[PDB]
Amino acid sequence: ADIQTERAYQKQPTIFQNKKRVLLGETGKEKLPRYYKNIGLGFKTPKEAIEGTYIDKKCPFTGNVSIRGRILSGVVTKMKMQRTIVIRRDYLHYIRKYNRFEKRHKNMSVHLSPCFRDVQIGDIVTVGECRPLSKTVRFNVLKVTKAAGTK
Amino acid sequence: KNKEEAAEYAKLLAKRMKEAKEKRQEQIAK
Amino acid sequence: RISGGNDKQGFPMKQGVLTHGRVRLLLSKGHSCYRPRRTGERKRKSVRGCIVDANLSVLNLVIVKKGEKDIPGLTDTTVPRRLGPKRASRIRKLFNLSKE
Amino acid sequence: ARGPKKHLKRVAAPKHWMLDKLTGVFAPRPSTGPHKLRECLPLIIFLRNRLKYALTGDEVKKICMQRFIKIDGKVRTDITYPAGFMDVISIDKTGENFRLIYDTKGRFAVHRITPEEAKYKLCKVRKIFVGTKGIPHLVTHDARTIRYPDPLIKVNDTIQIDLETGKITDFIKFDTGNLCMVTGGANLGRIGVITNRERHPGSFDVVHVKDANGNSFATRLSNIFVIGKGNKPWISLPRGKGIRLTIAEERDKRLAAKQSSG
Amino acid sequence: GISRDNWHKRRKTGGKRKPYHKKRKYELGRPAANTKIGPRRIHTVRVRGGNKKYRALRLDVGNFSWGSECCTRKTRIIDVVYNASNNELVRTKTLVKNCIVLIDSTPYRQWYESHYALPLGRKKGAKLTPEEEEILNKKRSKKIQKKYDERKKNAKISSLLEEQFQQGKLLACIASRPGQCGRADGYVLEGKELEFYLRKIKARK
RNA sequence: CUCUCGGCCGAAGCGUUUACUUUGAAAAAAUU
RNA sequence: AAACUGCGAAUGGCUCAUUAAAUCAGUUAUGGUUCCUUUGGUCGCUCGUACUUGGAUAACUGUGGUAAUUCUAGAGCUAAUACAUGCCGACGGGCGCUGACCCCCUUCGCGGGGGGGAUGCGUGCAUUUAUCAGUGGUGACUCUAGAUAACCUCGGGCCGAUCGCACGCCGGCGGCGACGACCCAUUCGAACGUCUGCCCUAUCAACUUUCGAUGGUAGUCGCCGUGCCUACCAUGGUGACCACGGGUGACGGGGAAUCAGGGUUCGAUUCCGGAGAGGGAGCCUGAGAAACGGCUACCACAUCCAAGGAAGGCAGCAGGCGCGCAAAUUA
Repeated sequence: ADIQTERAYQKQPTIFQNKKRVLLGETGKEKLPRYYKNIGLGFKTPKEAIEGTYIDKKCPFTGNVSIRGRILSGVVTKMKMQRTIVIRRDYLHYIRKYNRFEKRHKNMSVHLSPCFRDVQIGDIVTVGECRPLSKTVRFNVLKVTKAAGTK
Repeated sequence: KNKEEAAEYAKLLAKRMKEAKEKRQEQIAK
Repeated sequence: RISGGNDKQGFPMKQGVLTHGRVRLLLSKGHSCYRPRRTGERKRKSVRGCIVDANLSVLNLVIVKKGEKDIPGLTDTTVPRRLGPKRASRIRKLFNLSKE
Repeated sequence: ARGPKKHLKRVAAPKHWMLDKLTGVFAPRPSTGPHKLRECLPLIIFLRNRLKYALTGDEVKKICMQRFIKIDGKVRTDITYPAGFMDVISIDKTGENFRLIYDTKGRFAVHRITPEEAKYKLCKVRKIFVGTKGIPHLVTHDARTIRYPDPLIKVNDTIQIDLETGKITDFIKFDTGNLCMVTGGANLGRIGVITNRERHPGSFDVVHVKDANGNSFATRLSNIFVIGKGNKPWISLPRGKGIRLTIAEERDKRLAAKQSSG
Repeated sequence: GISRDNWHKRRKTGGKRKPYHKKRKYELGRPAANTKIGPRRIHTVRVRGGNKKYRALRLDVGNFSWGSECCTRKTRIIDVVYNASNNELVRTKTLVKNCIVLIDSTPYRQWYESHYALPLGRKKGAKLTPEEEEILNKKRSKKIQKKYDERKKNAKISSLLEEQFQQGKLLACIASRPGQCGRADGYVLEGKELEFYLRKIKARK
């Protein structure tokens, strides 16, 4: 069913899947109600989260996290983990003895919700700070924009 | 004191709801 | 009945330890043979087992039922004057009093 | 540390207490109470350093535990009891009443008030919540919880409250054009009318305030205490009226006062 | 003792880090509560702040819910059949959170017959004690028989719940966490969750 | 720089994103 | 006086060994947690011997043991805001399910439409689970409040068998306080996270990953977020923008010397944060400690002895020895 790929039954804790309904409603349509919310800072909840079917407890829009604290950006560099990506933040650090700059970088592991598809290497991602979700992830993807050179 | 304070809050809530609803029909009737 | 005693080095007896020699127990509040200097502390102390044996100094023993003839320095002495009870309930219980 | 602290070093004390360096190594260390440690004036500093009835802390204790000092109408014998903004201090033996409000330099002024003004105080509303069985509560800036407030009273509004009973008697909204006093930050002690509140979601709001002399200054929303409705304060103000003079006009005023007398 | 600090583990680069302080009492871990089926034996624990944790070591009774119709009853745990974490905990019959349990179904059948007045989990022979014809086949009034008619208009439940009542023991999920609560509360499995757990149980064999 | 709803204005998309510069808030004392 | 009970002894003082994104500084977060105390709220909101409950135990009396200790044993008493047990009352009822009967209208009637109700069950604030709807709030809640079905731990959650002072009204009604108290808020914090920032070294170029390394799902433990740990999976995570390793005559800052400016050197040291109490490790009590002027081991030292045993921790104030070029009075 492309949903129950685990050894426990995956469901959204807030929605109830065992409502007692009539035969006409049974023959009408078999669509579950879906829990979603807004990451309310001028961030639009995507349609793939509202109309989707996936289950992710660490998703900003459908899971159990809240976005509070910093909001940063990065470029996607690696996408080889399961529901998390590794992004890169480049910056310039000012050495004031020389009055010059050196280029520095920080690698950041962020949680990518399944509602963001067609995320490529090099696309600009906007992440927001949440509570600790694993040992090394603290930020959660909220927006994706493509690279300006790509059509 | 519990029953007294409940009484004044009931009266004040009644007046506040009345003023709010009166403003609502006064604004919506345009 | 053998109310206790203590051995050649003065270490007392604990009731629950069933041996002839001495054992080091980690005693705390409420145990006998220890008095804590501080709330919550426990001390490792030596104590003799509860079995009576020859390797010992004194047995503390209590007469529980009197014989037929008296001991001259133990049983023939009259009862001494002692403190009366303090609670009004126990005054009533000692004297069989009513609600009025 | 292994637990909470009980000592305050004198150089680490709040600077507006105006303690000196050589009297001791310790400062009076305010008790826990309705005010923060950094935003209060303890009773020993008031009765000894400012008001000078006492010469030592032992004399402060002798004054306080003869049951002479009321704070907000309640007798306090804790010598380090944290008194703070808008708190009314009453000494019935000498017939004196005070409010702890700020100078233009950010220090608690010795502000004497009328005994009818000592009947009430103002509080800034810090939270509104509904508790069990649908009962609305507000929490003020001085740790007061009042049940059943007016439904119009919101957070950042100011309640005018009666110290005899503790109930809500009047209130003032947060609105552009109301009079306010600044209780934190670099503009501590200044008074003016609110002219613009800009909102930053997920962050601190910034309120713009205009002085009675036309000077304008901004603060955070946490630092604003609304005092009077529109233009007239609902409490007595100190000798300066919230007007921060610069160092030049303060020198000029000092020289004119020295010239006029002497 | 057991320490659940983060500084004993390696860094994100994989290098090892030196501790700058020894183990603190706010970083402690306690031995696990392997709650099992048996008569009630629970131990209270003093925890951080002087508060209380209840550590259940042997539990046999909880309360469980039909959520389709919002009815819960206090009933008995019978057996453990599935655990998504470890099958060794099924073999040891350990009660944890989200372990699949089968429980006694008598109060639920009792409420269903006292409410909807239809037989539940009954054989074709249908031999009943006279209390059951008193409950199922009482004498009622016009308004009451009418209200019962619109009550049995929709009193049809799933065939899988029927099959489990035919068997006599209901499947449920323990939703409370029992080593911290001293309770093994939960909810009766229904719907797609029920078919999931049935096919996973069958796929174990 | 503009489009909608509410009293010439307020909300909204910003205008490619920056680097740079300035302002405002906020920022223990002691020491200087 | 003593002794029981309560509180404090987790502050202060010392030192700088450790420790190199660690500590610490500035900035943010707890919408992811605990919090003695103060301050405010709540404390007849529960429908179910009290004009007062029970057993001890110190201090005291008396008999003792050991070379030895702030060691204690037996016997005779006697208290509580210690330890326990446990009501009355407010109390008349209300509300939600079950529901024997009764009443009215229409219909020729059947049938349909609407009310009153005896009887049982449950009930208040916390706990735990499931479900439903949408007072007050946020930038955003799975927030707060509401309703239903129940649960509520014997190692047990609240609903006062407590103490002083002035005494007064019509046996009943009372004013100040003190002490306790579940919960909520506040105060003082703490503890985990965010962003940015540190010296030398390539004669350290690949490291982490069986023994958790990086991520997912379910749980365990934890005050809570989390590979914190466990099970099953995926093979990931970091690195010439210098990882990993090593060193430092490295606690970090505020700060100090110099000074046209940039810089250079110093910051063990009185303020702030951290760490430690000979080295390690593990606990108890408590709101708070992995506490050392607490306890329990081992390691290294080491004190007394009747040889059986007992006690130890000056990087507190003085003082001593040692070390040294190097530092004060047992006031």
